[PDB]
Amino acid sequence: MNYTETVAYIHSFPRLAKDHRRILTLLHALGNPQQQGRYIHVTGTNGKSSAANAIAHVLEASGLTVGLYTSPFIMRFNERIMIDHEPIPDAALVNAVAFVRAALERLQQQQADFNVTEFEFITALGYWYFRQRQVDVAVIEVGIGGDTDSTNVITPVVSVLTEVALDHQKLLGHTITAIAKHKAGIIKRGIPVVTGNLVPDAAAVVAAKVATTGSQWLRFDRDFSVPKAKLHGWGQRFTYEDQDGRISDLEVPLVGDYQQRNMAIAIQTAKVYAKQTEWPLTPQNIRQGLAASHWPARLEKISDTPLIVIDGAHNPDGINGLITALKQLFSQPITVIAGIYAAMADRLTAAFSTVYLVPVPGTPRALPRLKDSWQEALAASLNDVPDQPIVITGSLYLASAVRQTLLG
Repeated sequence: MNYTETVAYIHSFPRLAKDHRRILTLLHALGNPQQQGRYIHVTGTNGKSSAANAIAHVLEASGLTVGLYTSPFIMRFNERIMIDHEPIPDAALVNAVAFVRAALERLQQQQADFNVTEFEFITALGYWYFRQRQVDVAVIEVGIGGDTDSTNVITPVVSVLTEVALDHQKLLGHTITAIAKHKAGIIKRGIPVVTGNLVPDAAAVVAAKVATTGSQWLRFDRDFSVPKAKLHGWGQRFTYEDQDGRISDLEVPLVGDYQQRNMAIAIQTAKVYAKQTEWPLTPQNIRQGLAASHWPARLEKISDTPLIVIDGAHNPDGINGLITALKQLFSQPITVIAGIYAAMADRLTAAFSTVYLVPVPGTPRALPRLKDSWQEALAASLNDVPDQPIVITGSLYLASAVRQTLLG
């Protein structure tokens, strides 16, 4: 197969009953790559990808070759599997798919109805690839939950649980407790866990879990915190504090109050990793990693003149926090192009001068200022008020579509 056929092959896999027996069968065929090397395992309802990316950036700065298995914000497949933030090259992906396919075919020869899910195939490929390339550590983001996730076939150096919230209600459960219990599944015996300042129900689950595992638990706003933080350019200046002291006036080109938490989680986790592996990590490394970090489609200013911002804010509270973020960035009238119901559009028209409502591209258009597409809304705003800034937001698929179009 070529690259195109290879990606299509990956997307062709069936969705099957949800234990890890299927993926473990495949990983066995691949020489159990998941049993070798080192891992940082990351889960949470929000902030999981943010934390994982930052952790990788920091460890990379410190001189480690770091694998990163993530949900990308660019919509190209290769972006899910990175080494030092370089996506797996097309040719490497072709060869890796071919190798895992051969394993799979060998298994289906001994067990006629053996198969895996798409996520299972990709996860097995990722673990294998990271071992092939001999990364020092792989930062592994859970797909969903933790407990029953395909990624949960490793013993990490440290586990991370950013936060537990309603969002992922569909699969995990109807309560904070039920969802927390799934997430807590990535906490392992004697292995430290770094968490956000969890809501009471989730904190109670983690406390009980760590009581059984004997894990050191480092908790945001208990063991580590961000005592100082403010807007500084298109990003923030902040101070990190933990049991070892302070790292003063760090900078991250990332806006959002909740990003302070994610970045502190990342710093703490990197520090734990380094300590557990006897590896040097300095304040300069941390500073550089955060300074060099890239955040596609997170209040990303992709153009200066005209001023165009793309953002993947989606959660009906990541949009009320988008409003407050935008108010911190801008004092002057702006246009908002929102690819999104009712309350959200009223919340936006009330906060901002001009608000255009558009379809999310590559999504079934349902039955609901209004414009036929983001391009038309953008063309309208630029025609009418060329110097007025434009923010495109409300979706993950829109921000990616806009990015691909305006940046290469």
